[PDB]
Amino acid sequence: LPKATVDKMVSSSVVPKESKEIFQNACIYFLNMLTLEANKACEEEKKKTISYEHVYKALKNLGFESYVESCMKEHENYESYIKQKDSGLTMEELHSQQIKLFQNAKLQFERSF
Amino acid sequence: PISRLKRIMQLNEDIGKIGASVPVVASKAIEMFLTEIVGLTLKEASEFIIRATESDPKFAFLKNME
Amino acid sequence: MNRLEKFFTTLNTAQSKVLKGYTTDELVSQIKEYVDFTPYILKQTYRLLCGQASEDRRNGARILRSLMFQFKLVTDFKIEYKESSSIYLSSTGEQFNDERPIENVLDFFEQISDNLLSYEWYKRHGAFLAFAAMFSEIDNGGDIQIRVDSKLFSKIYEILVTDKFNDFVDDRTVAPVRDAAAYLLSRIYPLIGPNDIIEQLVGFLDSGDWQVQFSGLIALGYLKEFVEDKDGLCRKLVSLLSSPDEDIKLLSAELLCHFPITDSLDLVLEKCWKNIESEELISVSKTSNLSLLTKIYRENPELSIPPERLKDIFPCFTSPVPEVRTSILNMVKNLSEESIDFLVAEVVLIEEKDEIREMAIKLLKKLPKNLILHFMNVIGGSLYEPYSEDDFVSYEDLYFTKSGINVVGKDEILKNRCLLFECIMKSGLPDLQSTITTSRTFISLYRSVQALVPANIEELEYYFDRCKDLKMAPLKEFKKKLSAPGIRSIHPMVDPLYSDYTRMVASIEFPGLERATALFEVETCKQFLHLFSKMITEYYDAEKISIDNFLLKAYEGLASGKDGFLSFFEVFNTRLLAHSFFHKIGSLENRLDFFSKTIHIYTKTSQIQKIGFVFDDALREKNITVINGFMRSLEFNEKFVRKALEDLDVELLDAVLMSGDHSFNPLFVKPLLRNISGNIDREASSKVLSKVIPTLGFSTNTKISKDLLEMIEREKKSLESL
Amino acid sequence: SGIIPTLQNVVATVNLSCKLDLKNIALRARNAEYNPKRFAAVIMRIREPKTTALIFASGKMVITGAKSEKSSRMAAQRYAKIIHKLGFNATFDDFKIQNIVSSCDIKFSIRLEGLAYAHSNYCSYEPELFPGLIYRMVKPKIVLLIFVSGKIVLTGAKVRDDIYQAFNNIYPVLIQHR
DNA sequence: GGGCTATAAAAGGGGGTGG
DNA sequence: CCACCCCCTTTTATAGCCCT
Repeated sequence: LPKATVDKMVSSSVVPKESKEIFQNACIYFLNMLTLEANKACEEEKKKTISYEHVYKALKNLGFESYVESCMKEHENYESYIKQKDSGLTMEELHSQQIKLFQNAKLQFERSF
Repeated sequence: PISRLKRIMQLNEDIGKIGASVPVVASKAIEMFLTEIVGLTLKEASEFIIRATESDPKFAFLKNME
Repeated sequence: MNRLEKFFTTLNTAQSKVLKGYTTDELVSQIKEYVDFTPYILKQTYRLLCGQASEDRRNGARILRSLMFQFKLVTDFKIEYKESSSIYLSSTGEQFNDERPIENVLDFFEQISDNLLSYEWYKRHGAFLAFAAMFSEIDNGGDIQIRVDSKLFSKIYEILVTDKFNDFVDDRTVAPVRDAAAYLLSRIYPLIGPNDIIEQLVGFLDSGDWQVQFSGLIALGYLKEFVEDKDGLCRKLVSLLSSPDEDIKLLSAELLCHFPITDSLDLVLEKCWKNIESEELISVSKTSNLSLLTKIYRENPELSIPPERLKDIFPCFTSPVPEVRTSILNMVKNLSEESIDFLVAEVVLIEEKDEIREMAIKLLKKLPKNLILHFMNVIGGSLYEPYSEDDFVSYEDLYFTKSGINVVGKDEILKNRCLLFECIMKSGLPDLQSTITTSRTFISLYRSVQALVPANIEELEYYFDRCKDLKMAPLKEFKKKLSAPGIRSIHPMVDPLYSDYTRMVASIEFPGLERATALFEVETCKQFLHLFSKMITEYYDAEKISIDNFLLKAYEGLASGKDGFLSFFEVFNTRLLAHSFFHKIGSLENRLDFFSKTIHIYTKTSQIQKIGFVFDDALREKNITVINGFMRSLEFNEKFVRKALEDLDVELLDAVLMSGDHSFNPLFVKPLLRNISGNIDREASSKVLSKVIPTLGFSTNTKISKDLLEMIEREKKSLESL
Repeated sequence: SGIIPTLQNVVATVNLSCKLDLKNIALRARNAEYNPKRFAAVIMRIREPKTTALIFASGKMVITGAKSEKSSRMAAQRYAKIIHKLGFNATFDDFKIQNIVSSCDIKFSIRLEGLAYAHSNYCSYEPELFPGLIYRMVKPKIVLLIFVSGKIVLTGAKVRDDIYQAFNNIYPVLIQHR
């Protein structure tokens, strides 16, 4: 992880330079701890790929009840952002419309230069 | 960052496959839990960080090294 | 101790090879001082040897040989040949489908010996690199003793015959760990007494598997001086050619290239010309066989290339690989024949890399009528139209496709033609009636070179009727572009054809002075400007051309900002000094603006002494761009140091001092410290001294006059006091 | 008419019709990476030319990263020689150019708000989702990406002459939407 | 110098719903 | 019980905005 991303969040009295490198080391350690428990959660359900539902069960087993509520709400907001991201004519009839649009544009192009 | 959490998880050979929905959900959950635990240690006051690890049974898992 | 910590941290956290290189170099130099912490050094060095990064392994081994001044090794070697079915690869194979804590000094040498046969390839390649370094500085030994495994030979022998790990990163494939093992085997051969090793390795060349033969060839590729049975080794080396594995023919021909062949030379050619005639789309063995052929024709000058087998060497000129193109021109360099002469002129016009074509250009300047006429037709052709298939002997997807010429552009196509055109000028040339747009721009120079050993401007519309390029573009926008004349236009053909038109008008008018001024301004191609100026200077030598009105405008060309005229002065250099126009410059104020762009051409000659007033005028207006040109000459550098030492100019020194010689730098150490202590330009005088301190250990140039040379010796001895 | 589009990427398919040992090839080669959980193929790379081929089981290969057409076949034949050098019976059964990615620069700027209006059913343009519209030419089957600056990218053509024919059709359309 | 979003094309294993 | 999608990874040009 980048240290500046954790440093800006921790700053928002001055924090120490030695503690700034220690908090980043603790930040990277927390990610490896949540991923290792989730690896055991994916293996327990016999699933090869690490699922989002398998990662949510790993957070509850560790001892994070308040963090589990934020995970279920952020996932629904992320699902709505991913989901938000009829001519009638057939492949040949829609081809005639586009080829006319190429021909009409060529005629206007000739009129110009 | 999303790709920062993905590159670290896929680095270890034991993990292997990690979903797009799983990496995104953890990226916001890990950062929020760390900023809330560090914020409580600032409210108690380098030595105060070690005191917060002994005060919480939940935060006792951390501070094992350095 | 604090400095050791600063070293290995950088050697593990750094991202650049350059930084790690200097860090490793700093440690291997002062290793004599940090000797007290030898267990800590070896502790951190082990990680460098076992690093997955190929770079860190060679840096790690480098620190070890720098510690070998302290240790003394053992002469007990056990030479045993044992065959085991266990194959060594990149990993255990458990990833898909026991390192000890090194704290004692003896822990290091006990673990690196075990690593020679580890399941991971990078651990083994690291261990063999460590051992090769130990025996590199064995002569410079010490008192502390270390007993190396006597089983080292059986470990190397096993690695060579069992390891099946290769690297196919490039067309030439190599075994990383087996190469480091083969090289170690070479470094420990003098230490071993009477042996069968050298003969045993010849037995590997007859092994069914190519990977065992590969290990055999590479080992002999290191012990090539220890072989006494040269007659026996060569017998197999000839048979090793025409092998199904491409890498076996490559190594064999390269090894046979070192060994002399006089008895069975005809048997070698039979296999060499067969591989070329085989017509294989992708071949790595082809470049090695040609290097072996050159040896036969150079050592034995009696023989010559067969006529029927000469047909096979023709497609080699259009080969995509440059290593093949390099060998061909190095083979037909001595021999001169019309058959190859056409293909050599095809490399100059097509092949991209200038390195390989310069090898071809020099051959042409070292000539039959048939080729002069044949290549004058392809140059005369339009640049927008690519080269023709049946006209050229060698074919390539580039320079022959409509889309292909768009990648290289108009400037590159003209450059290739102009370079070949310079070679034609050397030998006699016959005038032909055949003419094609850009045909008249080359034929007019061709008729001019003919005249060396003019037709006026005709109607502007006449060129639209005969030429093909002007015919497609409209004359309504062409005349408006000509009437501007600089302002660009929306049409895609107005700008490129205006450059083609200016090229044709100025060249037919040659020798011309009024049409040549606008040529150097709008010409996009720089190689054509060198060709046009190559004509002018040849005429001034024979006193055929009279250019003064063009020369006067050429000077004001660089002084204004038109860099086009620079191409003319690079060709016409020292001759400008001897000319009557040089006296006129000694009054013009633009001389500082002119020499700010054309100083590099008059500084290379000894005639820089005549231009000595410009250096004096450069010291006045203090324009570093001109002064930096004279610093290339020691005489003008010595005159500067005498002016700078007398009157110090810190703000000027930092821009001139480092451009000059670093032999005069110790003279400025004492006056700069005087300024910093006295707060005289502290910011600037500290910045300039910061440039001198690293360049203090520079070797004093003996060419310097005893006036300043004795001062340098007196100042360096003073700073040596410590 | 005008300038010619220059291509940068060529995707190809080669059939070897032989059961390949993914673990053996990955364990023998240094330039080949593999991870069964992450992916079902061995990823091998070449220095000259800079190509990356996906070697799957049962002799199915996908060569990617080549700039020119001949280079894509020349790389495929080099990759086949590597597999054959490992002990496997390699066969060059078929070669099919699947994708040709090209980039073309036009000096004049484009107003995507107008082009998306005329080609409402052919284009899907979003301002902040992704800079540029997704132009879809039915025949030739080519999906073009037009940008505001001028630089456009052509992808999806299986034949080289398709991108040249598509550019000559799209160029007069880009003129009227200036 | 990378991340964000997006396009084409092959491939093949692993998943969730349907006939 | 397999079919139909969907996800995953490789390469490449393109581009503002943002961050290290």
